[PDB]
Amino acid sequence: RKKKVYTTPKKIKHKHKKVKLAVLSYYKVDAEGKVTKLRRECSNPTCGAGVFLANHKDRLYCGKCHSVYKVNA
Amino acid sequence: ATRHVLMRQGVLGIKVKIMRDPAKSRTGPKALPDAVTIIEPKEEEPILAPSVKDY
RNA sequence: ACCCACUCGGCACCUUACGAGAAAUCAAAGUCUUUGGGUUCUGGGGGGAGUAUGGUCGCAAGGCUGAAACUUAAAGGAAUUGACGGAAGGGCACCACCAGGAGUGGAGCCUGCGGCUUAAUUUGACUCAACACGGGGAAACUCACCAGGUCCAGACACAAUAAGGAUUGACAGAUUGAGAGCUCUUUCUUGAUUUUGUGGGUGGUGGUGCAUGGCCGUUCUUAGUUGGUGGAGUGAUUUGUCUGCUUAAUUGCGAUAACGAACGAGACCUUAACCUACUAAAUAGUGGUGCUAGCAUUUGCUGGUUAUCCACUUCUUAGAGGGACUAUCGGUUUCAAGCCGAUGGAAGUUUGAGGCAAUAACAGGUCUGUGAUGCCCUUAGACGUUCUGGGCCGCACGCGCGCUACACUGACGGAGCCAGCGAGUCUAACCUUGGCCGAGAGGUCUUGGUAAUCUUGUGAAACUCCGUCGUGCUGGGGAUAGAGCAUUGUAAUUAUUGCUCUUCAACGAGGAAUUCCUAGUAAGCGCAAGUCAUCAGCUUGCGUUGAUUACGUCCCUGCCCUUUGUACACAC
Repeated sequence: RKKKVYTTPKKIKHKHKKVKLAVLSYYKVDAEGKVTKLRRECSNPTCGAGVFLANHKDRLYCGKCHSVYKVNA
Repeated sequence: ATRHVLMRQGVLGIKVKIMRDPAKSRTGPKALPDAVTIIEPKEEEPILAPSVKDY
């Protein structure tokens, strides 16, 4: 009970948790106008039509549908 | 009955054996197998002559 | 010369304790803490050491006289209880022998050890009392080992961060064995459930079995063990608890400073034997037949049928019992306990076999059974847990338990007919009849059975009847290998297992040594249950066929009791 080498590199590299940035959900700034939309939500009715869904590149990933959501765009 | 008690230094085993009274058995044998009890006979008055009991 | 009674003086002896003594013992070792009859010599813990030195005697060997330095906590006496003895006397044991049987040790293989090897080949146990044992027949898990990867399941309470956000989880890319966001440029997401430091927990098949409980093995299958009150001794302690005889037995008969008891033995409790005696029973078996089969109708023999009848428990089952207590005779014995014969009896080696089983112990095994545990260690890239792979199976070699054999008291093929123990499917599929397919192993359909009703008369095997083989490692043996089929499993490759064909090795009865066993016992034979998804060459039982040789002994190995000796007591 004194043998430990750990030939692999130090693997304590726990994942990031969306480090504290500015206020999220950047809808728009409209002078006495309807707040227009950016990174618009997808077409699935399961979303509350106000949740800023992810869109990396020609694909959409849904946080609420954490396991099953894949569309070709 | 065996029991384990936990002290600061370890565990102590307690073993309690009770031999109860067979004359209290209320079930199964009422005495030990080797216990033989003799019934005392009742002495009777002699005769000294043949008599006939009258109806 | 003897025999009596004295007497004086000797060598002694027996008994007892007035006494004495540490006791052994002592008529002196008494008349000595109630200390004094006279007198000589000697000793002052153990060694060094009867040495050195001086003296003196002697031819010499040596004798007499005779230290110290230094060293040391005990040496020593007498007894007690044990243990031990190549001590004695009794009594015993096939874990001893005797006379034998079957064997093991020799071969191949299967398993467990050691060593070697390795990333790991996890580990405990090493004479009896470790090595087919941890119910340990490990493919994954088991698993504790090794190569790696996750996850926290770090409770609960103190400060920081902290809804202008504690911090959760992610498809797809890179990375990875890997559809593990494990992690990482990339964005989304639930929200106080957590994250970070702190105290403190938790888990641990991590250590200690020499810190423990319990349990188990062993001492030790033998018969032994202990109070009370009396007796003995200053005492430890002893007597009781024993000279003798008997029993398997501190079993009894008895003897007797012991009497009266307790545990162990026995008794006891299960199991196997007997019941034509009671209760019985379409979940077991019995008889004329209702019905229907064959040779056969003389007036029989051999079968099938639950709802077609009645009666029975001989046999089967179980409950209540009875039976055997050595019963009755003969012989023997302080003419007792008992033992030995013979006749009955199912049973006459406490009827056979078990279960249970003193005191006191062992630093025996086990912390890897336990959420049974004290202390120590680790505790978040943890020794937790889980996932994927391996290892526990590796092979120069040594050892133990075993399986198969070396053969015609046989091998092979065909034919016959036989048991007993036991198990079986519920939030999941067990034992599986029968029909059909297949050479075989196996595959398909449902009624059968949660069970004396169905597997299952478990139609087992050894075994008997005919054949083939013919003393040739041969048709003995079937190790080692090649090809294929199937089954179990998510997964079989360093072959799970079975089957078909082929391959056809040592082994020609085994050295020193050594094991078990006295009647349905050994041995042979197979069957069922255990662990079992699959795997028995292993165990726990069961039944089938069923020898030799003993009815003893203490020679070897031990055991119990007594006596004895001991410089032993961590006890030869």
